[PDB]
Amino acid sequence: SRLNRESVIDAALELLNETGIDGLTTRKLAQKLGIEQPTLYWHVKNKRALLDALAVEILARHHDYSLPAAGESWQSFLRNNAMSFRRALLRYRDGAKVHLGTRPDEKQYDTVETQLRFMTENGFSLRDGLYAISAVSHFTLGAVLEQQEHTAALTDRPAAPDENLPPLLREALQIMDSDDGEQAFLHGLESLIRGFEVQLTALLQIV
Amino acid sequence: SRLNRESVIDAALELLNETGIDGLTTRKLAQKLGIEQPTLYWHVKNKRALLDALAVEILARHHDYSLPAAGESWQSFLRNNAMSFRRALLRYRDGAKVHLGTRPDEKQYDTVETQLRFMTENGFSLRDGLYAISAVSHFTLGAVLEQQEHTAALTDRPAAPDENLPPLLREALQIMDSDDGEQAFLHGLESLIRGFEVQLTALLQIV
Ligand SMILES: CN(C)[C@@H]1C(O)=C(C(N)=O)C(=O)[C@@]2(O)C(O)=C3C(=O)c4c(O)ccc(Cl)c4[C@@](C)(O)[C@H]3C[C@@H]12
Ligand SMILES: CN(C)[C@@H]1C(O)=C(C(N)=O)C(=O)[C@@]2(O)C(O)=C3C(=O)c4c(O)ccc(Cl)c4[C@@](C)(O)[C@H]3C[C@@H]12
Ligand SMILES: [Cl-]
Ligand SMILES: [Cl-]
Ligand SMILES: [Cl-]
Ligand SMILES: [Cl-]
Ligand SMILES: [Cl-]
Ligand SMILES: [Cl-]
Ligand code: NI
Ligand code: NI
Repeated sequence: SRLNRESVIDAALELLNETGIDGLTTRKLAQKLGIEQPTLYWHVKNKRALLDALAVEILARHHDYSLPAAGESWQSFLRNNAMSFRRALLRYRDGAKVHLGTRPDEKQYDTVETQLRFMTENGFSLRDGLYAISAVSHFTLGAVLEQQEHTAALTDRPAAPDENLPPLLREALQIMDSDDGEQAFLHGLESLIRGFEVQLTALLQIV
Repeated sequence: SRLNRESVIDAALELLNETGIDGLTTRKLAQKLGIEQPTLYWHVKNKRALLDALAVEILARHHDYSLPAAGESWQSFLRNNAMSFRRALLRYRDGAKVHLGTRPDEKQYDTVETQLRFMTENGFSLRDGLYAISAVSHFTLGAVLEQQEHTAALTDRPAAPDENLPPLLREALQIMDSDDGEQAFLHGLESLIRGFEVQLTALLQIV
């Protein structure tokens, strides 16, 4: 196989879809690529370095809404950015777990600087803007992680007795399982944005 | 060692603090307890069953604010409940990762039924109430997971060059690292609650 960076990342992503993050080993990546391990080591020093790389590439390839359009409202940008982030995390098995614990890579520096600058231009202090942005990121990841781990653990876990369930919980579980979490996610996103908006527009009023 | 359920859970929790969730094996739990594996197997069939159990016990022991006080506002309850959930998740190394993908256990059924009933009593439809509650849970877990995995991965990961950082990102990173994520978390929580409140009070107005 070719072993440029781009090839290795392709094979690692496919492998991730087949095995999830705990099955994503250096030994299995070597087998997928048709090489011995010492050969892989020249290219990929360890699991951490691979995962860091994957975290960036997943967004570089599938996170299309990383920047505000010309004249777009801050509220609209957060909306579009959260939905793009969610789609990119959901594209790969354990995608959100691959993101977790990263911080912006050099390759994302200008992107992430512009996001923060754009909030300050719309009235936010840096710290308030950052808190808004972070809250969107946290909420989005928590929702995707719950969905994805729920899915992967509902194989190991046997049944769920619809018999001794109390009535609202029974109904809540039907609701929750009726889609991919998308509606719950979108409803929450709107709440979060409006909340911010109240905060910003208050200024020094007690609110 | 004694091998009642409570003992096994104690030793598993200590082990979790020492090794994190990926180091929490059946073989190491046997060593900690001074027994052979076949002995442990009689008591604990697999890693999944152990983790499910841990997820419940962590909350049973440290999540004190699971129910509304007498006459407490819905907004106040969500606030107190989110802060209690966060504290309980943060008490153990990888605690939030141990929660992830679970769903309410029989032992929590009445607790979780009362939470949902209490929201419907305050004006929420069941589905709106559930969405609010879920958004709090998701946001809380995302914040705790980012904190905790950031911490555990900032050992494997070498430095972060304060040199070529753009100015707002440099400052945002100083801000973020200034505490445990608590302030960012609390600020976001308030936004989320106010958002809900706008939604509820709108009824059928366009809002
Ligand atoms: C999902 N969205 C809000 C953000 C986004 O669109 C990103 C992107 N590359 O386009 C991010 O890197 C983000 O998805 C992302 O991952 C960010 C993030 O990790 C982060 C951390 O950990 C620490 C400090 C900062 Cl300043 C950031 C931060 C704010 O830049 C966020 C940005 C989000
Ligand atoms: C953090 N807090 C909001 C909740 C809470 O206090 C719980 C608790 N046992 O006291 C939960 O189990 C929760 O922390 C928790 O874990 C819940 C949760 O997993 C969940 C899932 O997965 C599916 C359906 C339902 Cl109806 C629930 C659910 C709403 O009951 C939540 C409740 C939250
Ligand atoms: Cl080739
Ligand atoms: Cl090559
Ligand atoms: Cl500029
Ligand atoms: Cl003993
Ligand atoms: Cl015993
Ligand atoms: Cl009742
Ligand atoms: Ni991130
Ligand atoms: Ni849960």
